[PDB]
Amino acid sequence: QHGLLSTNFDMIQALPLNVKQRVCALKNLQMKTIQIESDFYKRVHELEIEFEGKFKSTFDQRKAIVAGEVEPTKEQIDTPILEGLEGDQLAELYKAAEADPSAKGIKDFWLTALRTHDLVAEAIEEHDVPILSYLTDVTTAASKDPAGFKIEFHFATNPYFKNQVLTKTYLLGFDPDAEAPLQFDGPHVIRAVGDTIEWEDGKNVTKKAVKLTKTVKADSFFNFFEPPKSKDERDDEQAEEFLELDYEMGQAIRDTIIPRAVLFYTGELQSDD
Amino acid sequence: FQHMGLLSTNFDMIQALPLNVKQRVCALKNLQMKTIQIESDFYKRVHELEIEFEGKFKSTFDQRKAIVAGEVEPTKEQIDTPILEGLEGDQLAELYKAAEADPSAKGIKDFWLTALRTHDLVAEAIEEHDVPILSYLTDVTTAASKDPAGFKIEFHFATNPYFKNQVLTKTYLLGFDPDAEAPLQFDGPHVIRAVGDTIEWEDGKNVTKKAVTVKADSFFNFFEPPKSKDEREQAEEFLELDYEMGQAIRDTIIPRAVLFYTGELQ
Amino acid sequence: KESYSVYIYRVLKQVHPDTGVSSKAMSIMNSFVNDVFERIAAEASRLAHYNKRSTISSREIQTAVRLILPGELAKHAVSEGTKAVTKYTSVSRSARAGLQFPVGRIHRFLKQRTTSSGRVGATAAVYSAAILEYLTAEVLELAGNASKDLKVKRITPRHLHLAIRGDEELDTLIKAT
Repeated sequence: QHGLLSTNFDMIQALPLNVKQRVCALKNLQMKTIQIESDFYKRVHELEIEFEGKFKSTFDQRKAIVAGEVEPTKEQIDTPILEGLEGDQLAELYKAAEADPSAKGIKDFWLTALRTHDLVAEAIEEHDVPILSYLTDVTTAASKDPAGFKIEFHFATNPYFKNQVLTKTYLLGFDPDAEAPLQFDGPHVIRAVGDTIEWEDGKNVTKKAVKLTKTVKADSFFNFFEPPKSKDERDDEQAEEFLELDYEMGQAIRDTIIPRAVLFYTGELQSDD
Repeated sequence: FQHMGLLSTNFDMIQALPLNVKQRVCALKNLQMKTIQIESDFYKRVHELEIEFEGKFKSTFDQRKAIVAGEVEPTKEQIDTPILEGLEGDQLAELYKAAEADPSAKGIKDFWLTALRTHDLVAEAIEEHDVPILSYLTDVTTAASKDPAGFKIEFHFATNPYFKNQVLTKTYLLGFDPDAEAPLQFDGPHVIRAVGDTIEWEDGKNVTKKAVTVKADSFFNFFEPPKSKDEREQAEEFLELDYEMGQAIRDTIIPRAVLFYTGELQ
Repeated sequence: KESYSVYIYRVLKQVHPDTGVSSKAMSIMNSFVNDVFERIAAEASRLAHYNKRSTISSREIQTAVRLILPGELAKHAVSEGTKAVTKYTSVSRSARAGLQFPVGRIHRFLKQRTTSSGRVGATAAVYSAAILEYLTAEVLELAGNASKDLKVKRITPRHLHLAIRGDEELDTLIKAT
């Protein structure tokens, strides 16, 4: 959405006044259409909430397989590890490394899934990798009041921090923004709220000192849990583009990675762009 | 989705996994098929919601049609809405004073033509000899059905020297289930079939035809869509391109047509 | 390490449509592409320090190439990179440049592996993609010709070793990295 830089400005400006007013009426009607879209999006939010219970079983079973708490059934073992393999190929793959009982579960599942998504891969630094190795599950749930959703990262006991769950929460507006009504294209983020990470000594990879000596932000995935402030409490459009980037990463994790985690583990979902 | 497993981003990691761990991964592939089936049911539910909201959207669209066809005059509220956003009182006042009212001008000439040509993809399908025909377009509407599953787009034409039809209709039959031969690639409804409409061209007017008679480039080839498998790989890529153009018009252009008219959407 | 396997396969299928490649050879090719790209980008960043605003364009890459690609390889890589930047400044960014290798993915791998506040231009990603695609292409043809010389339709690491040794500049490059 966009001032005078509208693609067809010259045509609009050259329009008779009585036609310009019909076009104004269409702008009014477009605001009404947008309000209906708003209500539609609220219905979809409730559908996602309703379907959390339907997804829950497959997600818990994935958690159990990954944590080694349950073993595969023969039906699952007969599911090909990768699709699109010649028959000798699948058999050689299954014969390229012998079983190892010392190996519980699927080491580094969520770390590999997260780093295989291109957008999330851009936020993971080398010093984040061993911390994310302790990630045992990633979960999401949505709410209606207050409206939005949360992502929760469940960490096994680890030398980096004491938290068992790190939580990111997004508060969304589903109503047309009043600051720009015609710019509506779905729920927009009002607020991002993170979690205080209780770092062990010497482990806070998100913070560095420079020399007066000042503490500054270091690059780390874990800045996901110190999200930018909004005008509510806030450059001015830097923490605003930062907030969009943080919300876009939220959406990737909620919409794409959590429902399709194993396809990112294998790398069977790719992007050329 | 990568159908050649040897091209998987993390293939070598997979290949090196102990067999018992590979089998845990196989269990995850199985569970992912179950997840995808539930996702399918979610998309079916979203489709029913789209249908349910048609009565509320249709009213705003009918009023827009009436405005464009000159059948009703703007109300006082509608006139007090700015023609463009991000315009001041002074720029806005100059804009309204840049051309005087003209009673010979009924409605909004070339509304749908301009909105369609401002979308980059649909503009790539409009040829120069298509422009005067699309000038006769008075409405574009879409509606969805549940059985058989899919949607249609209807192009409503005023009386015109190019063809006799008042409405040209495009229909898409969509599959809402994962292919069981390849379940893991499901990411929503996929197109089974596109069905067009026979255009009753007046003599000498069929811009989809040229003498060199063979097929010409024309937006109106939208209404003789590629056949799908049973009625014959490049025709599947052409069919996908046709469905994406359908989606552009249905999902994007029709709900926000005036914003394409103005050029405020880029 | 990123993975270029799909792009490597597409390049293979251009220069040897009938010919395949094994997992071991594909792994090696991925190492080759990443190990060259990291050298090229290591020079681009240090060159961009001598640029007041940390800007990176096709020049920093055209110079990193000369610093690294031996003799005739550099001449051909630079020629390909300029022809591609021409095609780009005039569908996707890679098709715009006439390439199979990923322009946008490499644009991003260029911000992360080089400057931060400055500006890395799209022509730099176009140039880098053409360099990598050209080098990949030469190696794949040489090994594919070789695998056809042995009446086999599948490049293996052995054919790779043969194509690399029977060309002095490729040999040098591999050893150097």
